[PDB]
Amino acid sequence: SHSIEQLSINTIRTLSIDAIEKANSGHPGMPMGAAPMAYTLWTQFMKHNPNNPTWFNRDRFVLSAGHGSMLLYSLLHLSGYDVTMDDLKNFRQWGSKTPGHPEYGHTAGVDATTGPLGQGIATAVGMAMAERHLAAKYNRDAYNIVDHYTYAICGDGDLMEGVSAEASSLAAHLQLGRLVVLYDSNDISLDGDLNRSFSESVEDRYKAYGWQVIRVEDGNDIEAIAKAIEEAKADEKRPTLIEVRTTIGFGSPNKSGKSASHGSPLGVEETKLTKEAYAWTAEQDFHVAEEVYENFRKTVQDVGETAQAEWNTMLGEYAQAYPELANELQAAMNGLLPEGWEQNLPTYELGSKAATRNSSGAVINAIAESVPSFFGGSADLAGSNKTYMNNEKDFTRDDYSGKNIWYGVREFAMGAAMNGIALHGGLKTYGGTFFVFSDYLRPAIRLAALMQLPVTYVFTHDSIAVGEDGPTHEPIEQLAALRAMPNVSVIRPADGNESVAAWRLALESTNKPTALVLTRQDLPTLEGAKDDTYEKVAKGAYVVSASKKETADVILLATGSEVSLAVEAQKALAVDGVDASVVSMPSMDRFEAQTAEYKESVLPKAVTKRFAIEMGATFGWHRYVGLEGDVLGIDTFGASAPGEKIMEEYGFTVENVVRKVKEML
Amino acid sequence: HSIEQLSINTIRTLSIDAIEKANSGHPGMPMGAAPMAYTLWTQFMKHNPNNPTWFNRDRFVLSAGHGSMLLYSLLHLSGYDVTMDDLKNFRQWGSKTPGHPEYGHTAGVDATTGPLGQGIATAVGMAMAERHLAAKYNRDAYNIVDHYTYAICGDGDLMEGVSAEASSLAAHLQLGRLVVLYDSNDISLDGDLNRSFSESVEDRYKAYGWQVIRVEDGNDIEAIAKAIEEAKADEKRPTLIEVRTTIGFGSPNKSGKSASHGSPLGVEETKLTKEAYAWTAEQDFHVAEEVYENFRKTVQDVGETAQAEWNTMLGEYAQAYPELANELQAAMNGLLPEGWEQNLPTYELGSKAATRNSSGAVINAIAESVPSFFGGSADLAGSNKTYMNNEKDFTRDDYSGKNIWYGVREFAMGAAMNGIALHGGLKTYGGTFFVFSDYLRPAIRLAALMQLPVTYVFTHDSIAVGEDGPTHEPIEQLAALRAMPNVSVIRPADGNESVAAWRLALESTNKPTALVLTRQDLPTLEGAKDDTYEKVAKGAYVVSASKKETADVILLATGSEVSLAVEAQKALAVDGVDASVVSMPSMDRFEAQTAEYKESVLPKAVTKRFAIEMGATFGWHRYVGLEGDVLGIDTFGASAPGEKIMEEYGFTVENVVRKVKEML
Ligand SMILES: Cc1ncc(C[n+]2csc(CCOP(=O)(O)OP(=O)(O)O)c2C)c(N)n1
Ligand SMILES: Cc1ncc(C[n+]2csc(CCOP(=O)(O)OP(=O)(O)O)c2C)c(N)n1
Ligand SMILES: [Mg+2]
Repeated sequence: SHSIEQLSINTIRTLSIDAIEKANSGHPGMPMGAAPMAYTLWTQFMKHNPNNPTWFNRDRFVLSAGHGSMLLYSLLHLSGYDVTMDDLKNFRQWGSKTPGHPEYGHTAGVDATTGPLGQGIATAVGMAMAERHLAAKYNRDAYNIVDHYTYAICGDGDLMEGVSAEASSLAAHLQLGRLVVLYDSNDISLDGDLNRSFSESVEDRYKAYGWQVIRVEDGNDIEAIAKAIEEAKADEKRPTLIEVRTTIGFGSPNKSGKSASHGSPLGVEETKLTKEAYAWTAEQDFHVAEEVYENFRKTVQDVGETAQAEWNTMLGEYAQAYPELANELQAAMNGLLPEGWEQNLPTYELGSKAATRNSSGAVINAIAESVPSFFGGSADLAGSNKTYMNNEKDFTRDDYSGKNIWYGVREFAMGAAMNGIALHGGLKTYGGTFFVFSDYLRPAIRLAALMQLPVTYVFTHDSIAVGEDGPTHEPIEQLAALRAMPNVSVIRPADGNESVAAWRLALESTNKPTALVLTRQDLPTLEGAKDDTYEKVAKGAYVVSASKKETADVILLATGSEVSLAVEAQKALAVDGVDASVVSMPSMDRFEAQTAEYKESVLPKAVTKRFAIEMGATFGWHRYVGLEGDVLGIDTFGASAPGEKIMEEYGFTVENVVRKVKEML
Repeated sequence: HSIEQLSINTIRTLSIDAIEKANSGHPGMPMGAAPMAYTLWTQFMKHNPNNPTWFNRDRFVLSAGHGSMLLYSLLHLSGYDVTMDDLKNFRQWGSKTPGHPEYGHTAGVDATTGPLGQGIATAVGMAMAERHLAAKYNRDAYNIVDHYTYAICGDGDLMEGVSAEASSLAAHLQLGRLVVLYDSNDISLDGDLNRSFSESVEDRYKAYGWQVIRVEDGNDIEAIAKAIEEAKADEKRPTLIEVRTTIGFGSPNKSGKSASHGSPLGVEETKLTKEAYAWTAEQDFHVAEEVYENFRKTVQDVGETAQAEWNTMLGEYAQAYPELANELQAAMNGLLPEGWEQNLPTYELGSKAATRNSSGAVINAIAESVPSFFGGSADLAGSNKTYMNNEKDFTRDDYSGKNIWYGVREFAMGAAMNGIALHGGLKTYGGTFFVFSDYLRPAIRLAALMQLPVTYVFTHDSIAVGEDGPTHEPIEQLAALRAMPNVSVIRPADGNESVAAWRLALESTNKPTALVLTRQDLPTLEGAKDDTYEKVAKGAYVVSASKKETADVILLATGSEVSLAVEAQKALAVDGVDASVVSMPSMDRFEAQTAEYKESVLPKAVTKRFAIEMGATFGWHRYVGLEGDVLGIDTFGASAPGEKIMEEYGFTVENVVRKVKEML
């Protein structure tokens, strides 16, 4: 065809190919197969403004098949987003705006970081949830202030991953009809023909969840794809999967339809044969005709600027009609917590006892009253995790204004949805499960950390104290596994007051996820934690119980439920003439950020007798106790028995702490 | 009423009484599932309570692990080594009846469960092993390996992504000997299933390619028996039998409510329930002799007979195929063939190899010399170098193939590997990029807990991966596994270390081994060349000695950073600093050595210690102490040629030297 549409589509293909050739690295097959569908979505259906890529009401887009990144970068560049030709010529290079997989925060117009398969779809589900929640909270009368779609492109690999199955079940249950996923269905995986590992009916599975499924038989037919997208948008009650049958590496005589086109450059000669197949006559690489830029200018820039202008005008009128509502929305879009929200938070008195899951619950209910942007839930453990907002309604297909989310037994989808909710903007979000099952959502926590998303995890039942449910349900290594990960704050509060401070720090976060590690069992309120708690916990470690002498005989370090044990041990040590300091370390990461002077004041370099106590793996503790110190931890799995019995047998008693401290002196 | 109904109500009352006594546990599912489970156990399953490890028994996985009293009741009543006193010690310290089923702890328990989703996926792995072994060993009418794999699961299992992955895989492989009974009761832990779950499970399973059979009344054992018969008759598709039950059936006030899921019924409710069953036994934990006799006839005698017939056939088979039979006997016992290691490669000085490639060379050497080897990759065979080039693919058309194509299903691969190892007869491995070890982490955890000697081939271990960028570059993955109890983590420094590491992985009997391997070529190290197996077996060793008996500094490194450390040693010597270099391929193996050995490697008198590893610094202070330092990476990576990232992140001789001098 000689149409401008076909030329634009082939420009996307050749730009992707040429950038991959020049990098000598990347994935050309999918941009070649998927260019027509993506072009159709991008220029004929999506509402977006290249000049304002963070427009709050733009249609969102997730490239779940992140390896196809050049498809996205081509579209951004061609459309007038701030991705330049020189940027494309630096694909996969040090410090470029065009990294091998899409990275939120590094490239204008990229809505989510993808690459790990499956998560893109689950993240988009979260964005769609956020859109409906915000629309229900803020829209009034004729002011459809929040009103947009959520689009994704995925491939076969995405649909094999369990996290996409979870997310797709959840999305159908919530009737998220503004979620539309285009599935690049090309019968090919990295290792070879898809039929060597996969033969299910994706269409029937999705209908079984409750999705609308539309098939496009010829992926090069943009009229068919446009009809499908129009059909998807007219269905209001079901999320839609459009299965678009394409040829991977379309155009390549020798690589099309083969896994060879998936994951490395076509090569010099194959590239020429491919351009020949496209009737692409340009002799120079990275060629774009001005009329292609003009095509995108009319269909994307002009349309998106008009849409944004009309939205801005409406927002002005909305703000006149509903000043307080509009003001709350502006604050939420900007991630601002209401002045004084924290004055609402609880305080635990001396001589009181409370599990930190319960103080966490009390805090969640205090936040729900004072922070209108709060939105979250649990993976089918609301009662156990204590995450429920008792004065709020449930988020359901029938009431999107409800704040309580029922994720079901879907930890990984929850973790990814939370990222989508945070990416959308407007909401402060959290999700709960047992700490032991944090492992189920680990890859999504890793994406939150990389994307710098201030989500909050409520991880309860943090130790062998869990008791009867046994070793499959008792965390051991989970703390270390999170503490080692870049850009994740891990806070394990020692009592009710430390937990209030920990939640405060989680809610105030702007650039990193925060994992709150909480007990099933009641903890006593600590005298040393009671005053100035927020400032103490903010330091990460502090002296919870001072020694009598300026220079201690020994320093006891402990976290969470072990701080009370360490304090009891300090008392018993003092009877025997050993003068111990006790340090509560609710957060190693926050402590490490403190000044050398502060750290020296808590852990003086002159005191080398140091004993750490924590019901979790010993891994990582020698950073603080050193070669001459010691650690009472747990480096085996747990047991099935009443929790107090296990704790006793595993050595978490005053008598045992005292003995081990003396052996070390 | 019938002896069947009596036996069933006995299962129900024993479960309730044991949970009452423990004041802990989940009674609802035992109550609802007792009839279906009784039917399976006594009418279809072939098993010998007297010999619970019989190699050709039908395997059983209670995927809904919280219903554990259901299993303990059946085991006890059937004559397995689970006593009445054991039942009376449900959930107590040291008992044989822990809150969730624990393989290796309790006679007759085939798999540890509790983490939802994984039971089903583990069962898929057991089914794969059964067909692979059948294809390899059966000849003519000697069906030596010929049994079923059954599981019971609930709604929670079927919401988890891992069960979805595993079911897609099981249908693709046409595992018709896998039969899953789905206790479908409309309730999850937090209340009505319809608060979070409304999909058609039956239609989803049909879409995968499973046979699906509905039983409308979970109390109708004749209908349940018909469904299982129909399941067994269908040889090409795995079967899901959706059994519609009432959770906590029999309880006037808790039946059909989440209230019966996870707490004891309570004293008063237990009476009302027992009244509902027309159960008139005045004493707790009561079993009529006629119930024991029912199980003796339908389970013990049947299973004894089946095992004896199997023994007879095995003997006859061995006369016709002595080599095969000897091989099977050794494999069932986890024995590796005498001299199998003579076959392994050796890397000469002056040669270069990526450790993924040396791993692939070893994989192909093992395939030749160890007949029990069986494994694959999660759609990364080409990149992980896991493929056995002289072997066929494991498919629906040829179960004898050794190369498994797991597809993009890391978690199900991990759980399937556990099932393969549980079955017995096979040494198994699975590969993916190390960065995606995170996707199968909960299955690694169950391998460690169950003590299964599976092997993970984790390639592309660091920022050296390069252009694919930070989502594909491991940072914290080493620490995250090193911290886990009972997991061996080995990061070989060159081709020879990798050969030794594979040998240690294959020889394992009681813990999983993670092999951490490079995309990029590494040089062969002089100090690793001789006695490599014994050196790597120690976990850490001096790869390049200092000149003096007491070094000025110790450089510690692992994997790809050992060559850098040796280079740095050379540079330091020129400036009058005498360094010792220690290669630490495995922290866990070093930790297991004597204090005497450790002192020989990291003498306490040398406190100037500097560790180098392209990963998180977390954990290194165990070795470098408060006075030492570490050059690691505590941020995410970047998209660029791998050598550029390595330079920018400070992994150069010049920077190592600079920093070492700084702490002197
Ligand atoms: C969780 C995860 N596992 C494995 C991979 C490696 N990987 C990237 S693409 C792919 C298979 C190709 O998927 P598909 O989208 O079907 O390929 P296409 O036809 O789109 O090129 C694999 C195994 C990954 N990126 N993420
Ligand atoms: C991975 C994981 N997440 C969460 C849990 C906690 N949990 C156990 S059962 C359950 C609800 C599942 O209900 P189902 O298995 O259908 O119970 P039934 O009605 O069969 O008793 C939850 C959230 C778990 N065991 N594993
Ligand atoms: Mg594909």
